[PDB]
Amino acid sequence: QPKRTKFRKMHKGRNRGLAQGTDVSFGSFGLKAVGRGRLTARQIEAARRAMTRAVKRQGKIWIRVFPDKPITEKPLAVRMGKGKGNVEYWVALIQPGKVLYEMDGVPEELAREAFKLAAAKLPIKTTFVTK
Amino acid sequence: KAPVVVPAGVDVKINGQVITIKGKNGELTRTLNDAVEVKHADNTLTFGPRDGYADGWAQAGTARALLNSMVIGVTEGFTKKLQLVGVGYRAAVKGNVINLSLGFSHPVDHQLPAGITAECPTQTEIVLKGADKQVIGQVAADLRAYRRPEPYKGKGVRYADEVVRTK
Amino acid sequence: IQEQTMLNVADNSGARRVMCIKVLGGSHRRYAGVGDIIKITIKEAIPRGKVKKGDVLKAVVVRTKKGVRRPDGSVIRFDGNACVLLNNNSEQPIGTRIFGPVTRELRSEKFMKIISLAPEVL
RNA sequence: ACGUCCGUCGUGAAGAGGGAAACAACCCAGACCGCAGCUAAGGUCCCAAAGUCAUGGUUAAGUGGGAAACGAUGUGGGAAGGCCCAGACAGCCAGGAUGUUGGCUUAGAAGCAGCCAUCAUUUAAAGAAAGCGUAAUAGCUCACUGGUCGAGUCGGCCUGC
RNA sequence: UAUCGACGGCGGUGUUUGGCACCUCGAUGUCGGCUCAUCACAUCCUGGGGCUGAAGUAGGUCCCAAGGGUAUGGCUGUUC
RNA sequence: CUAAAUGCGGAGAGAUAAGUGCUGAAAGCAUCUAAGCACGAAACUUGCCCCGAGAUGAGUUCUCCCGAAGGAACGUUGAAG
Repeated sequence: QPKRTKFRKMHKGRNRGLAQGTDVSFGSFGLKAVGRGRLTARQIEAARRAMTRAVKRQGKIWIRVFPDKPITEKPLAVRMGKGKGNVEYWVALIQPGKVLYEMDGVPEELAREAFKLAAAKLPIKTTFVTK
Repeated sequence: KAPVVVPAGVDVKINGQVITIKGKNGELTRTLNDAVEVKHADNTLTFGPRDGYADGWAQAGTARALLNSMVIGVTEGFTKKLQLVGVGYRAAVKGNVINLSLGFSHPVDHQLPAGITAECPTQTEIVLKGADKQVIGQVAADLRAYRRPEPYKGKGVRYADEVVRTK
Repeated sequence: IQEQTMLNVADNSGARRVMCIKVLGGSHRRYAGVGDIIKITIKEAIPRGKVKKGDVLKAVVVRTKKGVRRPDGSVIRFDGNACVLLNNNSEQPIGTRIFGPVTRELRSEKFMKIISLAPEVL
């Protein structure tokens, strides 16, 4: 699927947004996912809102990858109208070795349980990384 | 190898794959044929294969148990004490078939397996003693089985049931 | 006896004739024998006093044209057909007196009150 | 819509022979005649013609072939944290308390709906309490400690079927 | 989290519909019904079970099961 | 001959599923199992009735041609067609 964006027509809005956590200090942690895959904005919200709703203990939870690749669909016959932007909103491109969610935290992992809850929402076997 | 000492009042003899235990209560002959050689020492019955595979130990655990079971069943034996109860119509439990259960017309019965005594005195307690274990434990379980309300009528309301006091 | 049939009344509720509707507990190609309770809608009667002509009630067949055989081997046959109207009160005639004979099996085992008012028994 | 129109490949085209059970394209390999020998396809225990052939290993399923998002102390292998024989980590026995039914809220909630705190007491231990349970209590476990048990145990990452 | 169950995500069936024209228009005349012969199962009651907003009772939903039985009219040519 | 007629049309036994238990390991505890074992469905097999040697295990029996120990054909009629 040739990477896409817009410069076309305006579609729906972002189901995501709340970056959460404080960004006064930049860290280098994360949660890598072995395997490339396209994740829609919605599923990203469910996973993000899953951990954020569990890491009430603190914060410093952040995400680097965001959906920037639109995908249109077409319901009915066919013969006039390339594609409209429906349920299929922006989608993020994840690399075989890309870090998605990283939380600035020293060995006190209380979010591993949160990342686990989210790891069951995105279609891809993710693994927990300390580095 | 798991040596199993034998009581002073127990005498066991083995000839091939057959193991016979003698004592006071009676005698019990059992056969244990597998990838193991069971021999009897002047003071202990030995059991120890050559390999240590899982299936080799699994059979070792049951063997030692069966043997230990044949020892107690000859020195003490097997006996279960059961008692009948009924709020309303007394259930007449006879050596043949029980009657007047919950007030039902026809009686409920169950064939007596093997050859064990189930003498039941005219009271609230009964006894089912025998030589075999898988028998004295079945006849006692079935006795309660039929006492279990067949219809879709939950318990609590129907106390009538002859449960076993001691195992 | 089938549906849409015309039979006479045996009680005195003010009704003369009756138009059989259907039977209770019987799904067959038209049928309604003696002893079978059936809901009907009288035709000829007294249109006053209490809305009679038009209302739908229940009744019990007593006599029919069809001949029924008895244990001995003899068959009995009647002229037309008749029935007795009953109210909500579990099997209870609305009228006071009943006209016409009745069967035997329709007594002891089943109804014990209908026999007490039966002026004839075959 | 049993396409229009491009790209790769492959066949129908101009293909033997041959295996793949059968087969347009998968693998190998290319036709004179008769004949001899040796190889390829594939097959080589028997029908069937050819070794029931050599070394090593796996599975045990007869799997020998549809099979998936998802689950699994079935089992085998490897790396890494902590606790280990100056009686612990797990079993078994007995505790697990006192102000307090903490405050608030709530018809009621008295460790355990929810809302905020979460100190102090006796002290070997006992969190105003991690779960089950009650309408609310009660009751039953855990955390923690002692005795006994005396040994491999526990959390965790990856890989094969 | 005990019926109901949104947003979102992941699937199965292909009974529905829209429907990419290699198969038949050198043409397997059209729907439904009717009548007649032959070969099967993702079912309502009853029976045996799972969950329970299952205390009991009465119900809701789901699995299983053909063993028996599905026998009828008025308007419209009409099929649902 | 028929009919809105009449007489007749099992029980039981055996093996399993769901499920209920026994004994007993892998984890010296525990556990319905993993080996073994006792029970457990109108369903399965049989029993019962009907058809049936073109049922390729395509049958059997006795007697009839092995120089005669019968049979096909024929005649008169059907509890047959």
